[PDB]
Amino acid sequence: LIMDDLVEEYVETEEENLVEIVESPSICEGFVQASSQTLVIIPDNERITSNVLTTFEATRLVAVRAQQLAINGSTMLKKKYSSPIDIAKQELFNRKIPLLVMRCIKVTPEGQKIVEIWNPREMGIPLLD
Amino acid sequence: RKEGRIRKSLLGSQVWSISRSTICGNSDLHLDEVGYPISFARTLQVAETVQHYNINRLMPYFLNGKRQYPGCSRVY
Amino acid sequence: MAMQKLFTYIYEFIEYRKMVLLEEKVPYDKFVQMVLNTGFFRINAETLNHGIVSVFIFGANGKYVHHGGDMRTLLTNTLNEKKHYEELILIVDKPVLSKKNILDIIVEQRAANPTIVINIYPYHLFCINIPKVSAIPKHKLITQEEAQEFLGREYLQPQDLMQISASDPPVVWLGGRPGDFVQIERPSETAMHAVVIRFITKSKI
Amino acid sequence: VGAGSSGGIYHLISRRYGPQQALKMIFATQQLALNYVRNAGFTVSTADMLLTPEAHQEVQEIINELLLESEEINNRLLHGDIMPPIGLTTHDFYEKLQLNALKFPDRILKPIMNSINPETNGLFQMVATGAKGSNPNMIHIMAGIGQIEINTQRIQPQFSFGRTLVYYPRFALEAQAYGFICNSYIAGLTSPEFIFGEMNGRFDLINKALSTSSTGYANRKAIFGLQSCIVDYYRRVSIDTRLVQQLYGEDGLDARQLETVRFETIMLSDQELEDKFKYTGIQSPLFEEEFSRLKKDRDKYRQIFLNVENFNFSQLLTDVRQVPVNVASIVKNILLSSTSGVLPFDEKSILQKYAMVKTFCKNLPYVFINNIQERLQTPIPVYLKRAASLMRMLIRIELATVKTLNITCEQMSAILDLIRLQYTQSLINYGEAVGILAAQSVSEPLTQYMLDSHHRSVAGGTNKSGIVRPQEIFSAKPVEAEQSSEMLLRLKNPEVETNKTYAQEIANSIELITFERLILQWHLLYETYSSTKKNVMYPDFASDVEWMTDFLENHPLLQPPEDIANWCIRLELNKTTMILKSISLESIINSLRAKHPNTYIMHSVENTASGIPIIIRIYLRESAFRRMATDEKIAVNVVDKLLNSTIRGIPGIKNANVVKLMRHRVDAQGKLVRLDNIYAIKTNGTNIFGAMLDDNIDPYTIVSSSIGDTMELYGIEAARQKIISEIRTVMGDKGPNHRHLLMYADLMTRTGQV
Amino acid sequence: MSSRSGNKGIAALALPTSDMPFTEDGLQPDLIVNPHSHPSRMTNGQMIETTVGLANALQGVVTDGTAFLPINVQLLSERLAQEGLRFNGCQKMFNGQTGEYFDAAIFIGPTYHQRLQKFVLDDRYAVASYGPTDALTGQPLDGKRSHGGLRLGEMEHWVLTAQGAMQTIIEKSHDDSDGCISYICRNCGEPAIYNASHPIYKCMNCDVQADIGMVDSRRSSIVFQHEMRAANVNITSVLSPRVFQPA
Amino acid sequence: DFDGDQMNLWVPWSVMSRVEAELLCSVRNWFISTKSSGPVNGQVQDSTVGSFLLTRTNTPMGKNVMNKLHAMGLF
Amino acid sequence: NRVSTQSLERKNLLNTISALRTVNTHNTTNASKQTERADMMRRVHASYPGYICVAQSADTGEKVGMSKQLAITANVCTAGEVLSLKQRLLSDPAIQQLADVSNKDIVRKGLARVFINGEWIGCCTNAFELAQRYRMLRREGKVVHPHTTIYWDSMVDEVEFWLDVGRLTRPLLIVDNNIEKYNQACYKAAEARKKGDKDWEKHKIPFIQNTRFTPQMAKDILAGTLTLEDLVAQGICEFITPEEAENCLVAFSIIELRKHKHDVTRRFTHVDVPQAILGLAALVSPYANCTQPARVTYETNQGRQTGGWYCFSWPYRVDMNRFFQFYNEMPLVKTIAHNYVIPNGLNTIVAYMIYGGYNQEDSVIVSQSFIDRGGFAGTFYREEKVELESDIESFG
Amino acid sequence: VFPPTDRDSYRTKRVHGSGVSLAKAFKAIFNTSVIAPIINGFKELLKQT
Amino acid sequence: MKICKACSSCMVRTYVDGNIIFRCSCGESVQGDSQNLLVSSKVYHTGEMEDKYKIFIKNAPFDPTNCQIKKDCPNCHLDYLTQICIGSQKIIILVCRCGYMSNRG
Ligand SMILES: [Mg+2]
Ligand SMILES: [Zn+2]
Ligand SMILES: [Zn+2]
Ligand SMILES: [Zn+2]
Repeated sequence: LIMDDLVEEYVETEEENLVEIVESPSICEGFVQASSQTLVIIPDNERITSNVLTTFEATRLVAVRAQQLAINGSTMLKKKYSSPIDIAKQELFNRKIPLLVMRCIKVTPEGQKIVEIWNPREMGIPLLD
Repeated sequence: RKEGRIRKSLLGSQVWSISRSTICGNSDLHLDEVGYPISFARTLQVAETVQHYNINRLMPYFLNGKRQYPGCSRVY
Repeated sequence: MAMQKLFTYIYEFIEYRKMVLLEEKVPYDKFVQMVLNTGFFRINAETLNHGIVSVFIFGANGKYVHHGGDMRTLLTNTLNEKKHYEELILIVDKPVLSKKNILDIIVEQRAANPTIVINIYPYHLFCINIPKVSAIPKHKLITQEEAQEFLGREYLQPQDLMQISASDPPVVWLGGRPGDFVQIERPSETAMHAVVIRFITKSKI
Repeated sequence: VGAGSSGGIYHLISRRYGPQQALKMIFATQQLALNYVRNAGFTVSTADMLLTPEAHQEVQEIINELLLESEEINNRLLHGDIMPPIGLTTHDFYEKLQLNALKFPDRILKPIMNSINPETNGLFQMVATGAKGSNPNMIHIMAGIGQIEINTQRIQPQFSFGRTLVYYPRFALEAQAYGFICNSYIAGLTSPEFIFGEMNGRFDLINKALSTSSTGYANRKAIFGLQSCIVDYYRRVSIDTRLVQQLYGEDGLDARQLETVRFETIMLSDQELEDKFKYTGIQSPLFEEEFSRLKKDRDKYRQIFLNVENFNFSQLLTDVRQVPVNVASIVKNILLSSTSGVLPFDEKSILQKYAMVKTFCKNLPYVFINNIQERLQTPIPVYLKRAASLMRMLIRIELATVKTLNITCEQMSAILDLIRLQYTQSLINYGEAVGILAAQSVSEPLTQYMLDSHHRSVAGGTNKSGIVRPQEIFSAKPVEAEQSSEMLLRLKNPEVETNKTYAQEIANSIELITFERLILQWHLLYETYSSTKKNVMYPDFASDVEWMTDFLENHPLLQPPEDIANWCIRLELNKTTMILKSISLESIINSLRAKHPNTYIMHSVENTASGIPIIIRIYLRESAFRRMATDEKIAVNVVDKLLNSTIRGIPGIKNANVVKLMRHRVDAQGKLVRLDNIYAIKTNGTNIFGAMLDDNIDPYTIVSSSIGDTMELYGIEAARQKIISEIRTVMGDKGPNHRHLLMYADLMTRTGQV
Repeated sequence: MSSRSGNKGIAALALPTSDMPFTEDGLQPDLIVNPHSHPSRMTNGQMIETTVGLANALQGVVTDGTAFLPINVQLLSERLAQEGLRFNGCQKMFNGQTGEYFDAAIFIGPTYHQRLQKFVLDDRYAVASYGPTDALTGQPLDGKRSHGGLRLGEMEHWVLTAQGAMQTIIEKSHDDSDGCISYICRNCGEPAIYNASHPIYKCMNCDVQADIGMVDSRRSSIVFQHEMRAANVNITSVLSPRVFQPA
Repeated sequence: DFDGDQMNLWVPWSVMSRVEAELLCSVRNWFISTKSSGPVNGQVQDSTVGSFLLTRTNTPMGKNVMNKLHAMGLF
Repeated sequence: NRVSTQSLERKNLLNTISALRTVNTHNTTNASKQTERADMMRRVHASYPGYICVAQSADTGEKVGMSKQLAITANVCTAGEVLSLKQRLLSDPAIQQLADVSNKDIVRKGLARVFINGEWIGCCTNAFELAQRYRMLRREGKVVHPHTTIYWDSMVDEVEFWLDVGRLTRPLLIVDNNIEKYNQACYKAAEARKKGDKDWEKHKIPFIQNTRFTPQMAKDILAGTLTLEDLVAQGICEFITPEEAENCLVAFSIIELRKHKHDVTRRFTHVDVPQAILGLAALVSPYANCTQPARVTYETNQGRQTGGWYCFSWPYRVDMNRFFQFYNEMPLVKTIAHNYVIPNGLNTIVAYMIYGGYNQEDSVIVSQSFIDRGGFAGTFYREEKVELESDIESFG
Repeated sequence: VFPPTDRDSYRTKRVHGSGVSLAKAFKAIFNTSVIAPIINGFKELLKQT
Repeated sequence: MKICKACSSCMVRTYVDGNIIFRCSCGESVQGDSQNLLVSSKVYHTGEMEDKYKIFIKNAPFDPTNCQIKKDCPNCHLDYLTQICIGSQKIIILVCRCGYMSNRG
């Protein structure tokens, strides 16, 4: 009985050189749950990130708005359009998009999330064309 | 290994709604345009939701169905 | 030969460290003869803090680089002298580093005296004016408060920065202790020179 | 109009009107060209590649001249006239001479162009216009294939001992036996020419298949090492939260938004800079300060990029840089569209235009932060003030007062607002996976490295074949694992550095000469020495006492010790090697006794007549055989440690050649001239520490190809710069942008170790 | 299609006999080969075969063009000339679409061409949004033969990541692949049981203090974590903490 | 090239993917090479020589000129 | 498993014949590791010419150079009558057996070790003369079989006789000369010079080397009266193995032999026919010496994939993925390969022109009329075979 | 004094087709699937009788 | 090489103490005087061009595949000689079937 089509064999050859008494409490250790964070919004005069939307952020805004226009139907465009993509794009260009860009720069160990909330209607818009 | 769970199923995937074919030259297409055979265009579909702003536009697609192109065969 | 280069660039190093020599500079012949017979040459310098720095230049085939008992004796006799002892510098040949016994000696003596700093360096770290090398960009230590304000603007912990070893030649010539910040003016082929700040870690060996 | 042509018309259209207009103009011009050939017509014919009988009679004459030179080399070999250079064997030199003899001269194009009507020749037009093909393809098709080179050497005799093929005799000296193809493709190769061509043809097919697989392993390793590098909201590059780069490219710019412009003030002398850039229309201190700031920018550019020249092998200074904005074009466009002509002299406007340009340069780093902090004039970080230093230079050069005289104040504000807009559009985006971009942009040129590997040598000391060098950089192999280590030593003093004769002798002095190459035979004997009272010696070497007695009285200072062991090594010297490299008998003995103090030395006298061997007998002491193994195992080990003893030179330096450099230097008048009369030593093998010890070699400008030795000797920062240089040398001229090399180096060196 | 000199070519045009270019004598091609295929590939054998075939068709002969047989391109061109054609094989050719003669004489002649057995109809494949799926990983089966699949491997993901894509990666890797939805207790970090139709909301780790969160995932990832857990290494997902703006 | 190469093609259907595809991943963004900072595309083969033939001064017939009808036909 | 297998893909009869003429090294367990070895075993070796097709190889991937093809005239020998040759060698007075000479005699008398099929039996005083005499005997062909391999290793002075199976051999036309008469004339001229004769050049005859093949035997071969068996019997040609090939100096063509007909410095033992160095599929390419060799390899790959009459018994077969092309044509410029395999393809009028830019990057513009008329048209066949699992299943 | 054997020279290589390869495979298979059946059958026969 | 006169076995060297005394496994000793003191030796660029190619040179005039040149043989006055190239030194040797050897080799 020639079987053939063997499952081979697999070999790993390397080493991972990853460079007060105590007992078992259940509350001092463990706690897989992470502490709830508090949102610190950096004041509008202390924001040091770009006031021009990146192509990534502008694309994300347009995509989110287009999806929400696919589920909803409300908009502020005087010129009506037949596609949610067009409506969202013109909403971004006309500076009437109902979305905010939150840029997170910190995770403080005290459970503090420091963010900069940027208004796309006041921001510069990249090429996108 | 390459055929393992991580490299084959996690770091990559088999996907739906994808087509493969031989490429060929068409000097009458723009650099940002691709020639898609109608057999593949009727196979792959684009999901357009029905709203007030597009219901007029999507009606010719809905009325054609499988019978004529452009058409559609699926409604959620 | 190597020892002449040490004999010039160790006083280059002392002058760069803003230290004043505590002894009259002996000539080269007496230097080499003393390193041959005694096995070491002790150079004393004082910083603006008025701490004491001692530099030891061991011979290539001396006693203190083969047997650890004499090394212990030298360290013990030195550290209970009436000196401030900001830092002690030991210069040995490169293969002397790879011999584990003297490393054990220096580790245990570092443990014995925690307030002072003892470091061992190979010869090549003092056989050239290290800051003046073309390949080495300009390094300088920044004070704690200016580094802290830079971190506060950047919202960074000191451990988030790029790391530099305290045994790095430019850092050694700067005398940067672990946990301090060194600013580097690297020449750049993209932006025509840039500035980074690195974090000094524990010195290798 | 070609694809990939930097500075071409489509690249310029993209810069001014966006990449979408560039694509449209590519298609519009493509249809314009194709429709023209729809009436003009284009073709290639068998007669397009056919030489005239007169030209074919001249192609043969050229080839016979090559084969005549090859036979002239052979006739030297027959009479023993081939004297190889020091360091090369005769066979290595003979092969090197032959490969130079069978090189097609530039005149081989004369018969081809005599037989070609360039206005109508389809094959020539495709090659000459860059549509497809190159000059070798035209020469191969029409003139002759020439020498077939496999790994920069001729066809090796693999058929048998001394035979390359069954069609050629053993030890054949004709160039045809070793791959020299005389026919052209259109003439038709013969049976052995086709076999040699198939050896080259298959060897190219093998390299392709290796290239796909070899780069696949490197690409995946490079991706995973670098993928976690992501640009954060400060435009730094950080793994999670640990910094890898203070700013993405050290300028924070996307590689797709870079333009190559020329900095005009780099090469100008002090007087010529004053002529072109000093403004004298207004007698104000605002313009003497402006010129000094313009000269200060030039001095900083020179100092930095002369330094880059100093720690690299052949990285010349250039006045062309990649900048986000081409300020010259913006000025050119505004001046073209300006309704006004040569503006009337208005002192207020000229001073005010200077004020807004000076203010624009002062506020330039704020494009990295935002307009809000720019309005509040908050402090700028030091690294952000450096990122704009290069762009500030170009603005102060292009917008100099002597250049914007005809630009009105209103247009000046429009120009400045245009620069800020184009600078903001060029900044890298937050959240871009720039580590993956570097991995993709460095991996692709490695594929061509394998195809080009057939053009690189394989022999040791220069093992740059295939992936050997790229693995050494990327896998951080130590100094001992380097198979292509090199150093570049600059002779101390600049005036003596210009002399070739002084260069060649210092190269020999620093080369490592050990005992083994000074000896042609040595013998280990089981005998001791108790002066001339006991004797007992080996029979053949018993005659040595005729000079040992001479040594005993000529050197009474060091008599045989009281602990001579019953062992001895007798060594003879190759006087010709001593004559060749100028090691005297005095230097050998002095260095041995200083290095070996458990051995005792006897030697003959070197001034003897020709043919008389110089004899060195070493005698072991009891300390050797007292300080597991038998005595003869120790004695055999004594032979090796004596044979490998360093007599002269820096350890680890195998060879030391003399190479001419190209270095820029500043004159007394301030001009930056490129010199070709500078000589320096390029050595096989690396020892930075030894070269620093050497006083005839400048210690500050030492350059090594070893990342490991650079790291140990210089530090993490020179190691980081070494990684960029080492990849760049591997990458080639077509290699990627410089910011992709920074991404590799900053990742590897982010922890303080490579 | 391919020539005997080794010049592969994918046919992309079907011109009618009126749109084909033709010579003064009415001869028109079957294939139109780009002249740029020659100079870099150096397939001179095809051109020489074209010349000899041009001479052969008029003489009604079939010549032996075996390799290494003596060949003189000059004499074959002179044979062409003696046959009534030009020294080169070129002819006065007219554009079939517009009737305008080309300025240059076009090299047209018989070349032996081979149809390689790589049919586009076999190679082309298109799949819809649904079909056979792998029982284990929940992904589409592999390839055309299984009536579903086609793979976006590691390199496609790397390229999309380099483009900063996402969303497209989300769509292709989750919506058009084994995209499932996973539940984690957020209190123990272990997978939990949630169902809205049947009102079950529980985890077996800490039951009464369960805080099931909804985590987007892939069935391949869940299978991978189950395989790891079966290997007796426990996997706990911390889950992102909730953020609350100050009152 | 067109020697038998096969390339995958999938049409986005999700609105988020479709918005993304045209705004971010359009080929106009890859005209300039990220690797080399230069353009990727241009004229190749049939047009590189076609641009030379169109723009050269003298044809073998004479000066490289065309009448109005054939100048119009180029467009 | 040392059985080199391959599924019979009937793309065309050329593919089948090439498959049955394929030599595979077939990497076993402990295969090629990352070294120079994976490159060298794929390179064209200097011993390949005449036995292994220098051109034929896979042009893609791992199989490049892995699979080799027999040349057009190469043949694989079977095991010969080893016993008869061994007995003749033992009965030879010039060979001293092992039992008669010791190792001290071997080195002190300079005896040359004689081997047959690797079995060291006997020793000889003159290895060269022994090998030449037995080569002459093989040329006579009555006592020594023509397929025996007589190899003389002049580096160690050993004469090896090989008769085992698996020896690739090809017939090579023997070249004879007058070196004996030339040497006699040279010695006579030397005697005249020594005696001081003024016209010593009348005593030097020219060197003449030539094969015995004559155009009349070419006509006889084409007429069918003369075969290779007769050519070997008549001493015109002989079979040469890669072992013996190192003892042969071969003129690559009759042109090279004719050029050096009076060159005493080039004394060829055999004369080659240049078409012998190529395989069957490589010879399909016309004027392949003018083409770049890599393109010839590409043709070897593409010739075996070409559509055509894949099997003359196709209507009786139920095969999968088999394409039968209706119309086939002999090339106008045919090669020798088409004497043995039917041609696959058509003589297509092709124009090398720029036409609308639809043929860039090795694309082809095809006349739709040529397609409609039957150009490269045919039938593609697929099978659907299903089987009943047990009595529980049936067709209906 | 002598170089190693050329791993790719065809003088030291043989080509084995059909007859030889099938001979080796057949001897192994005949052993396993003929001798061992007979061997075990005879062992059991001696057990029974 | 020392072989036991009784056991015909290889004897160790055993340098004890001031002399060389060979010893067999059978316990016999034979000692050694003068010419036994050569423990080890190495001669550079020797053992090449004499012993490696002697047979090849001897057989070269009889090898059909060896390259030949037009040069008079001093001994037998044959118009052709056999040309031989050996070594990385590329030493050219002309040999003839009459035994003439060019005194080189
Ligand atoms: Mg392709
Ligand atoms: Zn739970
Ligand atoms: Zn014994
Ligand atoms: Zn002679």
